[PDB]
Amino acid sequence: NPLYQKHIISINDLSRDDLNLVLATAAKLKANPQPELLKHKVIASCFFEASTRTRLSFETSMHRLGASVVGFSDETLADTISVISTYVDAIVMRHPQEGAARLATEFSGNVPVLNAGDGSNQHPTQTLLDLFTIQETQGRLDNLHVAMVGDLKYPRTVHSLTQALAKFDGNRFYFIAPDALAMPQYILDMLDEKGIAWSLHSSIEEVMAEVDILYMTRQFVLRASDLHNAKANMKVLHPLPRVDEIATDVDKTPHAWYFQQAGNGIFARQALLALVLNRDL
Amino acid sequence: NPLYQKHIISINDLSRDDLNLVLATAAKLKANPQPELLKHKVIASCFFEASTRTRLSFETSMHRLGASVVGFSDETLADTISVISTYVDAIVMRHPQEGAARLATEFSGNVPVLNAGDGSNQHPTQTLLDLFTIQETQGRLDNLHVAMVGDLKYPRTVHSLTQALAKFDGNRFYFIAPDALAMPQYILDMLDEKGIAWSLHSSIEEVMAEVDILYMTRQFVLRASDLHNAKANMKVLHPLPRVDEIATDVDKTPHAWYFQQAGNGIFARQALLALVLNRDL
Amino acid sequence: NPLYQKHIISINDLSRDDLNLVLATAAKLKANPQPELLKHKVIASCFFEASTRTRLSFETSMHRLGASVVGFSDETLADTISVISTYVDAIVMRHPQEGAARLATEFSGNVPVLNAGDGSNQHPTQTLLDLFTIQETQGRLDNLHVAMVGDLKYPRTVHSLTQALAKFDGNRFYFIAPDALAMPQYILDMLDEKGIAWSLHSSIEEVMAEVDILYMTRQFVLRASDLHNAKANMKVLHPLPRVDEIATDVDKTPHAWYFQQAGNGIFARQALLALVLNRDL
Repeated sequence: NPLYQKHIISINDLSRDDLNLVLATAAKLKANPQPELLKHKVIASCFFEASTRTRLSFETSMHRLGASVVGFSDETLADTISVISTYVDAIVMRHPQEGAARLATEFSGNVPVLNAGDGSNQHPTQTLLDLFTIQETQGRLDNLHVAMVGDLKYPRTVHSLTQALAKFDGNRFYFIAPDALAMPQYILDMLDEKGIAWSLHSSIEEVMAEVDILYMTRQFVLRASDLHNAKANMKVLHPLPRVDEIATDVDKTPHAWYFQQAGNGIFARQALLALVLNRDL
Repeated sequence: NPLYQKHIISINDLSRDDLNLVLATAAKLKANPQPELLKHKVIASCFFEASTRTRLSFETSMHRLGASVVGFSDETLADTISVISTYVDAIVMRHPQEGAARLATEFSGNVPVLNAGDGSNQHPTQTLLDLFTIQETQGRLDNLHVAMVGDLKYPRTVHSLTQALAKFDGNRFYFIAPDALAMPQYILDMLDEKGIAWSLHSSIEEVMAEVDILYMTRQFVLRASDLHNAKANMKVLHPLPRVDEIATDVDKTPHAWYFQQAGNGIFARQALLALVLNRDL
Repeated sequence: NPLYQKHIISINDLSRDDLNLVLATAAKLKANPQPELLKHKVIASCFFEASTRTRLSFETSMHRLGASVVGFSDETLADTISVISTYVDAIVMRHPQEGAARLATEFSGNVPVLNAGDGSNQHPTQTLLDLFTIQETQGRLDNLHVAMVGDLKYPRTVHSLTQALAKFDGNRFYFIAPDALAMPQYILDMLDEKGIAWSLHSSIEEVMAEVDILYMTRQFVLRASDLHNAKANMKVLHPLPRVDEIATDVDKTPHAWYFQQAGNGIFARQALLALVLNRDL
């Protein structure tokens, strides 16, 4: 385990075999729970910025491993972290300002900080549950067709997911975005200087028949109507919440997988906690 | 156990032997606690509408059975329930809108929802602790005199309690209410088409000497002064909170039982949880 | 154990050997944790007045002893305590009004109340962690030089700490305060009618070379610059939060001990809980 007592601010600061080990740990915890693994551990859920579904999933992941939780669903932040790091074995925090988790690392001492949302920048466990659901549904993170639909400019979870998928071989991307919203040039360059296929589009039915994963973000409104030529294995993903970015008539379909996607966050965060605060596996 | 993995929205959707089994389970848990019964269970306390005494009693009931709690004391509600039902083993929820728990049932999947307050309509565990305290104080839920004083029009817990008491034999009711407030006609008809005694009144001392239970609701202000001709077994009940509906000079008396009544909610909710998420007893 | 099932409103209602037993229990729990000591115990963290660092430390102390926590980080208070005392084994409460904990004692029955902040008056566990850190750093609570700098008029934790230190022998105090702020006359009289040394001052470097403990409160701004003639064992203490009462350039120094001080609150509150809800040690 390379992650024992590691801070986790950015998923991009991670190797591909690190991702594979995290996903394997998550699958092992999904198969047979280990509810006393993190017994006698006390973790802080410090949601400076409220996020009740992220917080509920994180705390349920902690409780599945028999840990205890203290925190707040809400002086400098430096002093707050300096004090809290003397109570707990780990700090899980969400903060409305960018770089706040990396700042917390400098005063947390021998206590690892896990980023649950750092401004609207890093949110690694969301990308981890995304990758875990992709691997869980397709059995592989290699040789896959990944359509990404919506606002691909601002939500950096999309960029983190693309960078994680590029660390595996054989994938082809499809970017559906108006124009003002579009995958920034640096990820296109990251795929070019790594030799990976990708193509912009205007609508979803343009390549509906070819996609393995359809990842949507928060005009381009999806409907079950538009899933006639879908591959049987195809899965629809959404980090949530949704309104009518995905109309409710898609929930009934076999491709609707955003609720199972959100449920897999339990195992992503469970595996991350287990890797950080435990050596043996 | 007929209640294993059952939703509990309304107490009226329950047989009399169901009530007897719940009360027996509550008495058994009151006698010798079983603190590992619901070990490895994770329950959501989703108080969309704040209710800290109901929530504290519910969560203490969960912790008495060794369970773990995640939630919020506070996108559609449908998506919220759809996501949360993938984290937890049961959902205990209070919501300010009527029918919200029944709505949550349609997306909770294999996860039972327990209504902790659904608008100002159903609140089954309050009626359950009421019945449990009546059975605990009088040793029987049959052949009893039940005075019900105050606003008997709007709080539907009164109607649920009357319907539950009518499922047992031999009771006589006394309804003390101004005029604009009065037990709605449908419960009077429920008692008529079941042959049960009941009588309206204007004051409490009119039949103070005859009552076994004096249940008060939220001009008709009670005082210890008015308890001279009380039966020795008589018990005063109030779902709480009170102000001077019950003056403080009654707290000292042996008939004051609303605090023990509220304390019995621990065992009512403990028994309900044990019945839902466990088969063997 | 004289404290079994005792209310703890004021630290001044305590003997010196009581303090020594509490500190010994805290050191024993710091040495080898006893995480199942208060198993099957349920405690209420009733923070009527929000105090997230006091609350987080209290709840972490509860969880270190394997207890479970219910409460609120926020009808009369009398009825609230009367109801809550039927759920839980102990009540830890902070309330914005003076004497609220002593009031809660009158309705808590066989449930001990532990004061986590009673108005801006009593806050015994803060004084307990102060004494524990002094004993931990100097190895003794006797024959020590204690400088107390800042507003020594209003924060009654300073008065409680001075009264606790006066219950031991051989200490000399130094009071640094503007003029409008100054240690009230009654503590000066408490030291006079007990024969203990103390001296007022105008600045810190006046007796910087002689002090064992430098306790600061919430013009008199400290800097690392002013620690050249410090004793090697000297420790800087602050109940927190701080702004520039202690400039950040002191954090690096070996005398900075306010974060370790706050961390010792875990063990102070752990020991208090263990003493109250347990007989054997």
